[PDB]
Amino acid sequence: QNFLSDRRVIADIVEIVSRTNGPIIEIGAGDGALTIPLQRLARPLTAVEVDARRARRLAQRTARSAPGPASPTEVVAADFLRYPLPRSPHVVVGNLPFHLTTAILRRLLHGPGWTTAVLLMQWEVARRRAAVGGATMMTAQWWPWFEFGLARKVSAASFTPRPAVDAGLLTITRRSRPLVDVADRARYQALVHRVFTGRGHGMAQILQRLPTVPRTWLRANGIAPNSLPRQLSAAQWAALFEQTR
Repeated sequence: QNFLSDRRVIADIVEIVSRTNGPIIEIGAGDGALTIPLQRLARPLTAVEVDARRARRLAQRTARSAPGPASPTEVVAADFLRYPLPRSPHVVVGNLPFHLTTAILRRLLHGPGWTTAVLLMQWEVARRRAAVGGATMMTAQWWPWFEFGLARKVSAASFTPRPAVDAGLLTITRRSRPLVDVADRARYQALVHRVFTGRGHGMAQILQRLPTVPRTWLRANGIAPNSLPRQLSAAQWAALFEQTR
């Protein structure tokens, strides 16, 4: 949709991806703005492009710049939302269509194997996922399993055609030691939803009006009674879940 035309952003993404290890899967491969540079990292690479005609053209481009038939990126003409991710370690890299960002993020967050994701998306979504100015409900809902980092802002002028809003480069890393067991994910995410939408002014007031916490719990866990849900850390949410489960 909005193809990346700024080579400096390509350099920045390749720099981040170069510090990771293992196979790479790229979403929204387009004409190969990131695929060709990632292929030069000499690691196994799969490039996913939903437009079959464009994917056929990309397969010719990757093959031409590859060492040769004996040594080789796999180009897949598929919708990433239907693409089965391997259960083995890999890194995901993508330039996401802005209207599909939340759906692709949910697909990845529920998916297996990937240890790092490097994703280009809307600046406002990337800021919220990385908890800039505080966490949002969706960020806190996934924090026991993943960490999020805002690598850089990317102007709408870095794409052709230009999108209506600016973009952000977001990194996501799968925690090797989850803070909450994956089997308790639904119950954990429901608790987070309940606190972010509960009535009351400050954590002390919100936790009193919920159907689940000792009077001494907040301050014992380093939480100011007037604090907002967006100010809690991942460890504090995991401790609240352990307390109310």
